[PDB]
Amino acid sequence: IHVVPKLPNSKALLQNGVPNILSSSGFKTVWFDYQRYLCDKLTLATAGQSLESYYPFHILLKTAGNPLQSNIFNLASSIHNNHLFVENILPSAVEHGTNSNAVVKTEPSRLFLSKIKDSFNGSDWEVVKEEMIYRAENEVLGQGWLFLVENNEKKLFILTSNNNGTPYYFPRNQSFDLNSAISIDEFATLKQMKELIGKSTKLNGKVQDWTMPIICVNLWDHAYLHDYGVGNRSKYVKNVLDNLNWSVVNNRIFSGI
Amino acid sequence: PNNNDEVMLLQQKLLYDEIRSELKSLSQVPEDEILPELKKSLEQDKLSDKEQQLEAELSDFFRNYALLNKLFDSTKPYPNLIPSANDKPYSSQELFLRQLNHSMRTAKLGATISKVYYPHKDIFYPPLPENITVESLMSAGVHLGQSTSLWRSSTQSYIYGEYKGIHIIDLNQTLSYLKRAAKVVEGVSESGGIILFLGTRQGQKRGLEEAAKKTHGYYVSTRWIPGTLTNSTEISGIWEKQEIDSNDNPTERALSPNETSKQVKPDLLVVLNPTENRNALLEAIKSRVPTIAIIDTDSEPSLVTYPIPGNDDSLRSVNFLLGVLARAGQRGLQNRLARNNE
Amino acid sequence: TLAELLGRSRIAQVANNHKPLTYTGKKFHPTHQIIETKPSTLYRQEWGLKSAIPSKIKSRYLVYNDLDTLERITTFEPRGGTQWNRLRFQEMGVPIVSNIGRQNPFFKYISRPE
Amino acid sequence: ILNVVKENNDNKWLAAIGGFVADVVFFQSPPSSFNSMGDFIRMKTFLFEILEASMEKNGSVSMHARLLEPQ
Amino acid sequence: MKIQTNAVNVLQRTSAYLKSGLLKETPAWYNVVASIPPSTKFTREPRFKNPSNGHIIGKLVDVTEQPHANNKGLYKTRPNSSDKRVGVKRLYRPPKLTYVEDRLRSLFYKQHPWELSRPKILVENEIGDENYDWSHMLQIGRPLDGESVIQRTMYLIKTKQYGDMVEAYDHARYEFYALRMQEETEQQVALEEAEMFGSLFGVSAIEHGIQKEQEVLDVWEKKVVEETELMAARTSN
Amino acid sequence: LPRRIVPKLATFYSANPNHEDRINRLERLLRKYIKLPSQNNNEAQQTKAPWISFDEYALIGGGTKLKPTQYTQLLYMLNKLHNIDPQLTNDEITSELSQYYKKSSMLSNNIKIKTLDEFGRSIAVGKRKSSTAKVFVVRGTGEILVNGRQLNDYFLKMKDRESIMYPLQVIESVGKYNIFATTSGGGPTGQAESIMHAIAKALVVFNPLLKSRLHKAGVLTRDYRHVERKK
Amino acid sequence: AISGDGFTWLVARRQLDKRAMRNDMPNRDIEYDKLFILNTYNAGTPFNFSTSGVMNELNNQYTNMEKQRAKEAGNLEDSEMTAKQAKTKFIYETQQKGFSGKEVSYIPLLAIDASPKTWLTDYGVFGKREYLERVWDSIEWKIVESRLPQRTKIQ
Ligand SMILES: [Mg+2]
Repeated sequence: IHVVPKLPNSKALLQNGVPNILSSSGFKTVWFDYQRYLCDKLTLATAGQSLESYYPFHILLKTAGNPLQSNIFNLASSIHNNHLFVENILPSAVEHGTNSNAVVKTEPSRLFLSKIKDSFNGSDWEVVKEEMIYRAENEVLGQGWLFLVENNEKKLFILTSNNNGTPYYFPRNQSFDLNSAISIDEFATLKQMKELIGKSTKLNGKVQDWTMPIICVNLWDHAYLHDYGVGNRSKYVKNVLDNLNWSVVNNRIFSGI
Repeated sequence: PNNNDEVMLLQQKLLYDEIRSELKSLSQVPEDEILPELKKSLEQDKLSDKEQQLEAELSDFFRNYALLNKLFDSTKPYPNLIPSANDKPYSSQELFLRQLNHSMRTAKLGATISKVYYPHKDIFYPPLPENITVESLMSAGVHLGQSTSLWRSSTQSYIYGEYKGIHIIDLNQTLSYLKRAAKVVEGVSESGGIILFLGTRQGQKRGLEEAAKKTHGYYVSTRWIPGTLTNSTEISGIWEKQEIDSNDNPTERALSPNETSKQVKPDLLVVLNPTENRNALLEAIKSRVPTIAIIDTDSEPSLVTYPIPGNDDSLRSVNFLLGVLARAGQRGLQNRLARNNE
Repeated sequence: TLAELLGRSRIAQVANNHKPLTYTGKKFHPTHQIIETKPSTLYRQEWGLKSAIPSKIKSRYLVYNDLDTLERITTFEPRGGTQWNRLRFQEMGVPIVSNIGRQNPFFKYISRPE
Repeated sequence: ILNVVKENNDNKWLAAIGGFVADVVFFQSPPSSFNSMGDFIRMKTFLFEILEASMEKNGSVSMHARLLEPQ
Repeated sequence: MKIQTNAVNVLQRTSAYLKSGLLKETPAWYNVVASIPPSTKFTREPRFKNPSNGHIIGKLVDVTEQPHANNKGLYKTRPNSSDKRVGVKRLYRPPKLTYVEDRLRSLFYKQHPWELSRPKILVENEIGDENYDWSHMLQIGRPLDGESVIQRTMYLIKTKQYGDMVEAYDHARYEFYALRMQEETEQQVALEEAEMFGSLFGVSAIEHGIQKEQEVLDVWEKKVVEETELMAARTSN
Repeated sequence: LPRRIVPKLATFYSANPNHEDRINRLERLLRKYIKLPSQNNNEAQQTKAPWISFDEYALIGGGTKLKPTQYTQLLYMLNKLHNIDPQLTNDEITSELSQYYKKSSMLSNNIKIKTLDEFGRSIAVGKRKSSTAKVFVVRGTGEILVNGRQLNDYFLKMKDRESIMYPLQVIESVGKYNIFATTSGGGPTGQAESIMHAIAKALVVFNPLLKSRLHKAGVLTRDYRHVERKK
Repeated sequence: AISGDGFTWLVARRQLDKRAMRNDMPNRDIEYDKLFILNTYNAGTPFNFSTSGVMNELNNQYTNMEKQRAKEAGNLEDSEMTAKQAKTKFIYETQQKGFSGKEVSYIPLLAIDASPKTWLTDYGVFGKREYLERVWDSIEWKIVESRLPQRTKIQ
């Protein structure tokens, strides 16, 4: 059985929500209700099978290449992504429930701000945030996820997913919406991806991708509607990126010590 | 906040690589190119009061830590990683360490897993004998006996019934026998006796080794040499013995050859697969060594002092019963070491 | 009681089957329940049966008849290939239709004495 | 395609599609690879269209296909 | 094999060694075994009830308990030959455990042969943790399968909502069909929705089968050719 | 306080307690470091595997009890730990593996890099049957002298001349070197092939990358055959 | 089943795959062969006439562009790029053909919204099925019957 992880300072979260982003009701929808909804569905889908003993991140990797396990993949991807989002927007990862700590001033580290300049042609963090807000509004028509990811070449770049698209495995990033029209450049990207997946010799037709997320923003209606409303998702993404927990985001960047 | 501290080192580390790289560049250049021109400069130069300071400070600094020194004497993890340049992509080793970082923090985000059986935990987290239930025994498959066609009718009193062509062992009796056997292991462990764990079926070694480790006992997983107990001087006399205190620490006292040839008999023998270890069981009888064994429906109960009715064919059932006995021994060992402290 | 627990055990859930494990006639549907073991349990020859399956078996799927026999072996075949036939049918996305236009057997229809 | 000659007494050949044996109906003619390959016709993969799938009382599935040929 | 005596009497044989002086030092196990005596009866025990179905073992129905005529129309006035044979053996033979659920399980998989193709894991997690409310078929912790139907049928007959087992079984079967149809659609739609957002898959199930068949059909081609050449030469004889 | 005598090794009652204890120690390391990746230079076939001999391991692994299959099992685990990526290895693994390396490392090697002399000449000696040859190879234009005499004068058989040219033909450098060959003993065939062997050994100094091609052609192998007194 | 935004449509296939004088007779062209259910995701349309072939058309541009760059490089085609592109194109076409022709259109008759925007406010995270149950009990079948084309009684 997959159970909803306990979050630090949960009593505060159930009373005052997440300050500057979500209210108490908004946080109950995104985490206490939706995470319960996902875990229960995952348990029903995977109970009695070998996947029941694997954590959601491993399930999505195991099932990423199986077309008829997409339902399990979607549930595992959403569960992993949601706790990635709830973790970097959380007031404090440490449990100051008995310490009553009210001073958590976390700021981008030097390694993060050094990789931002290197990967964005000298753009500042503030400018990159504006690009992230723009990318979310123009690339995610409906539900999806906004990620700041790091690849095998030490370069930070922006990835957006539609519905439950994993950042780890490019064949399942779901960054192109094929319901609408696509340019010849987008079709070239899809065609090149298909060729890479066909070069793999494995009988499971799987490729190697070492991309890892650094920041996760939930763009689903379960996270913003109640507090922001239809059409105000760009005000929600702005608040999330301005009140990130950088103790968690800094730890996600590999330092090498 | 303190990143600069590491940055200060990395700066020196980079500088050191630069100095070494161009030290090797000058190792290729012929001496005829550098030496004569270098000497000529000195022939055209005059030492100054300051220059002379280093003329003798370096002579001693090099006659103290290079010539008149002792060449020998009578970030710790992964200290041999060769980091890649900040412009170059991650190396294979760095990607492995980058994945290990992800595995500790992120890889387990999203959900926790409850009420799922993990095979390794039977060996490393065995329950205490008092917390064992019929359900737990049944989950491990201890109730599944042999085919009714292979029944050894001397086990009749342990049988709960037959189902799907096999005899079902009565777990209520298994639990009572298991508790009695566990108390014996704890008693012998708390008394300082030698406990030997014998099992020669494939896959049992891991359980046998850990059981011996946590009870400070002994195990045999490969083959019981016929005569190990009755012919001990011809088989085990050559191997080394040691003296230990009440805390099981080696005293270090050298042993007289008289003390190193004497038979060292186990105080208790635990047998996972008695049907294939008749030799050991008979030697235990001859040597008056109490024995514990898992007795399946085709196994003779009277050949052992303390039988435990149960499936002996499944590694889960065997490791579950072995784990319980091993933890009972551990508690006896911990109670003996505690009474010595106080 | 132990008897109540046994009736609900996972081994009890598998219906008794003595059909030949090696059948050379016409096969129209699965005849044996596929048993699956997880990778961790396979590493320890644990399948939830009475005895350990021989380590030679590398598949994670088998079909069996008897937990134990007079020959002191399990009667099993290390194959689970009827599941791939069902999943390949699902991938073809062709619904099964009645050539006689009968009522759908999976719906509780109000039938009459026609 | 399993056989290089239609099922005897039947106007349809047999194909092996997805772990099931189906009855393949050809548009008009049989592709020339049949005569060429002969009894090794099963060594090659063709594209088929699944017309309908029925269930018989014996518990079998009656799958009808159509040998889509490049045109 | 004879009931052994020397394995359970190690304490008594050892005590004779110590009392006589043949053994100077008491063994470490000696005190432990003395406090925890071995069981040494090794007897066959009678049993008077089948634990599975509660059937009484060892009860003889006397002619006084059969006053009415039988199915043949005859009264029973004397014990029959079976009643006059001693039946002590039945007290000692391990009872055959039976369950009504076994009959339904065989029926379910006879009616739905392809349910067998859904892999089942026999390795238990913890039987003691199962907290199931069989008012509904779905349960957190276990898959939806044939056993879900059987347990639902038992709950219906246990709560007396239905009287006949067949009626309860049919009611449970339809609940099972509804849940199976909702899952068949969730998987089809999930695949369709993913492809519409740019999901790419290396090998499908159909493709996997084709590749495996090619590997076998290639070895078969070689052998056929080889054995169609030995025949030609051997037949030439 | 009370003291007792107990078996030293947990494997005391096994057939070979000493071997099983050592295997257990190595198995613990392979379990603790199961994740560490292995060398990708293993494909490059790194030439390093100096493990102690079966007889040397018998001093520490049970003596007579030691079985060949037990020694094979020790090597499969020593190599697996040794083949862990050097960057990602730790001290614990190396400490355990140190005890199993041949102690020949105590001393040093007896090979000094060969180099051209003051006049750019590579000097090598070759032997065939009872004949010996000392050749001087220098960069030139294909001039050859045998004992101060022209090649066609000293060696009358064209097959002997072709044998001398073969090593230069393998490296396609027949017109790139001048050879001054001096030979003594045996007959024409022994001397010609002794010169052949010596030229091949002298050509490796000019380009050590061509040694593998010379070895594959068979010109760097000393022919052992000699006249055998009938027995 | 729809996870995010989308619509479940009750459609009616148009039996006018001829394409000759198409959309010229509001009755002869408004004829439905069979009804179907179709799912659209995000801003997808249920018509299928204005968006079919899109991938095939873009696929043929990509191959031609790659084939023209190959000619500049000077390559001798390939062993299986002409047989793989051909198969990819042959399947793309055979999967979009109609019973007679390749003009398959659909007439929207009903549409149920799956977007969480519709049902999250009143029914909550766990009440999508409750929403869909009340939606079925809230459909005015008069409006749907009105949209229904006239049956194509070619039979
Ligand atoms: Mg047994």
